[PDB]
Amino acid sequence: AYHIDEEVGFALPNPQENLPDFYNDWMFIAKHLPDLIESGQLRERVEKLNMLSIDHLTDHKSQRLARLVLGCITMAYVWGKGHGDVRKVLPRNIAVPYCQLSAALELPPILVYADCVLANWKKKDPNKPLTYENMDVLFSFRDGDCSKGFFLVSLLVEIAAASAIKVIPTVFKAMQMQERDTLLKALLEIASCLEKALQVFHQIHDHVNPKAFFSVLRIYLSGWKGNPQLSDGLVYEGFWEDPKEFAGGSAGQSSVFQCFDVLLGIQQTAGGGHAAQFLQDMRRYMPPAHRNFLCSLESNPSVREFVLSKGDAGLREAYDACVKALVSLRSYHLQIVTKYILIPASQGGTDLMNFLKTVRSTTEKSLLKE
Ligand code: HEM
Ligand SMILES: NS(=O)(=O)NCCNc1nonc1/C(=N/O)Nc1ccc(F)c(Br)c1
Repeated sequence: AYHIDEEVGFALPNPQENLPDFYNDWMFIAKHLPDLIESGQLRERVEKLNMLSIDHLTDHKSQRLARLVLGCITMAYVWGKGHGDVRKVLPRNIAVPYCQLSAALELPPILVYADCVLANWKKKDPNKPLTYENMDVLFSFRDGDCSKGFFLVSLLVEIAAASAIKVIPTVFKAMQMQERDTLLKALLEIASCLEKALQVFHQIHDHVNPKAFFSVLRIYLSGWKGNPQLSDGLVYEGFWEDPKEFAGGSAGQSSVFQCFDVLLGIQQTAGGGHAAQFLQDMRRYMPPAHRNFLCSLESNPSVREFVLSKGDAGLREAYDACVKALVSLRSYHLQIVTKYILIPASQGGTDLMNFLKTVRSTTEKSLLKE
């Protein structure tokens, strides 16, 4: 189908953690980024790799892991240590397989949300549940970067939203088959799961430290689109002749908030303003199956139209509980961007907050009763 798992939602079910032995020189660099970066051997070990054919990768999970491996190497190669000493050219022996692999997975050749979160995890013990304490990340950039906390908490917000996403078939079939009671329970279960996803979101304080995120990790997730340090983008040597620009990572790339915008008929990506264009641009950084899923929902009959047309105050309350849990998520998110970015910035990015406030505002405008 749309590669949406019932238990983990948009996340890659049970990611592969090991590559064929043919790729150990890739794997060795990725597993050792904190040391190799700290000493300054990282760029040297990248520039000495042979060119490895990607054709020994033979399933979606092996290719997803290879993309995560090459994507971490690329960020560590471009940004190095984080203090302005960048590289504007990606060596051929990594750029070519990376770009080839990315074309096959239909992703931009830059680290995205779906690599470093949705494929970058493992259970400690496969027979115990998906709790923080039973999980680990597969790669990190620097000692102290809080990558495990940041990646795993984002992942756990995705798994919470999965119990909501599981209900979306029920919504459209209760509409088609005119089943009012069924549609009302469905919307109320969605709001319930959206409310639990927000409480899982509070665990970002438990595991991520603002100074670590702002001054270490944020750097390795940054991109080269409208970035003054790489004003023309990145040359992917041996693959494209001219430098290319791509945006850095963001859970704007998470389909979960865009999922429920489309479902509830909230008019985010409709218009020509800068908030709509960004949200549609971020859809090019999502896995193709998830891109197609969001478009498939966009073409179905409106859930908002249905509830608005049937003079049914219980239905309207259920829809509003959904819009409200969405508004709560984005407001808490505003808070998070204040604690983890704006405050540490002071120790131009005011278009950041104007974007997020416009999206939250548009969301709360869809409420049926103020
Ligand atoms: C330290 C933690 C986080 C920070 C600092 C942060 C920051 C940001 C920033 C700066 C943007 C603007 C997009 C851009 O300029 O690239 C953004 C957008 C977004 N973020 Fe986060 N984020 C964090 C965690 C999360 C988590 C855990 C989620 C949900 C799983 C999330 C969901 C979203 C979404 C959906 C958008 C797009 C705007 C919208 O749909 O309302 N973020 N975030
Ligand atoms: N250079 S900048 O302004 O600070 N970049 C801001 C873009 N937002 C983010 N930066 O860093 N994580 C971001 C973000 N926002 O929702 N979510 C986020 C969460 C987990 C991930 F693995 C990735 Br990749 C992105």
